[PDB]
Amino acid sequence: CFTNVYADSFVITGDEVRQIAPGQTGKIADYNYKLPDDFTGCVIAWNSK
Amino acid sequence: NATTFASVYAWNRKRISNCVADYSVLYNSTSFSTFKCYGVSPTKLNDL
Ligand SMILES: *[C@@H]1O[C@H](CO)[C@@H](O)[C@H](O)[C@H]1NC(C)=O
Ligand SMILES: *[C@@H]1O[C@H](CO)[C@@H](O)[C@H](O)[C@H]1NC(C)=O
Repeated sequence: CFTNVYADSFVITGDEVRQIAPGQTGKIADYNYKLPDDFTGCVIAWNSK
Repeated sequence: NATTFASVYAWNRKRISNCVADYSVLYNSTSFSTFKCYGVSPTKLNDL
């Protein structure tokens, strides 16, 4: 059971989904989203063509 | 960004001497499906 939860929904291309990990670099992880170091959560992604 | 690359069996090593390594230039130029670093972290490549 969790005391607080957040969502953080967006849309990127399929080659950039790897950049939504904590210690990643790239166009998205540098200028767009930037997950933290001590994340404590799950990352969910799915094709939506 | 070259016309032809080498074959996997003739893989053509080349060296990169004095220059500044700024991977930012390729952000809209190319999209990388794999980028995995060993012995170094990708967030420290700017400070090395
Ligand atoms: C970058 O990519 C976009 C999308 O294709 C393009 O419109 C633009 O001309 C490219 N170059 C620069 C400098 O933004
Ligand atoms: C990459 O190669 C193409 C060849 O079609 C060229 O037009 C372009 O200027 C080169 N550089 C970049 C950053 O796309």
